[PDB]
Amino acid sequence: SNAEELQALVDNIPAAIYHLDVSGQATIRFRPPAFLKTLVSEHAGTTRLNTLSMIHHDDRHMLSNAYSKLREAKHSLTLVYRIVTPEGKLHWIEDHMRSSFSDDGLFSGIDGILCEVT
Amino acid sequence: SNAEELQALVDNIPAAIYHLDVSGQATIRFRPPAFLKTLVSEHAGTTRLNTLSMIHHDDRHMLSNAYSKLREAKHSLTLVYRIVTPEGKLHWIEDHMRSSFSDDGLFSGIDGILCEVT
Repeated sequence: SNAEELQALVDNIPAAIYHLDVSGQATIRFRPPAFLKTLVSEHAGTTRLNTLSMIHHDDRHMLSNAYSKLREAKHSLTLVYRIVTPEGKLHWIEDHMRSSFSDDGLFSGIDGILCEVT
Repeated sequence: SNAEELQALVDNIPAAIYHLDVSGQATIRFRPPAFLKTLVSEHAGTTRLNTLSMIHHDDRHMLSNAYSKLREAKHSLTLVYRIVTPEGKLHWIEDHMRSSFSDDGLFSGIDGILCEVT
């Protein structure tokens, strides 16, 4: 898939941006893709993805339909939808999703890889 | 440079791994390169790079010499050195470093990009 390809590619690059401060402390710098720079939040020392509140209104029923499908069965799907940001920028998203389940057949969340289409 | 090339490449990939939990909360997953998996620490919700304590003993004077150079002048340098991990694994590192300074001509730390050589 257009997006799986991409990440299989990030996973092979053995590179890491770091910053070393004056006191000798090296901290790894993690940057989301540029377009995502403004679309994420800090919470509990973890990066949040605010992208779901941004789905274009005409793309919402589709997306939600896909969620129901994944919630009830172990699927992989690829979705394309638009998002509109706070600052009115429009982006086409390719979003690959994989459903997951607990040992007990319980739904345990979704693992995704998303990219901008251009 | 061997490593600058690499990251210029990560910076262009508009892909992001995320996890969406059962309560609707999407968190971006940040993974260091595999070899680095075991070589980083969690601290203050930020990832630490424990790689400097691992420099091979025969590579230490060199590296430290480079630090003195960067500390006194805005330089970019590329260093290659070995590290030995807790579990005795040996890795060749290419490490590109850029010196930085405060408005007042004060040394303000080092910005680097490092990769495994193979």
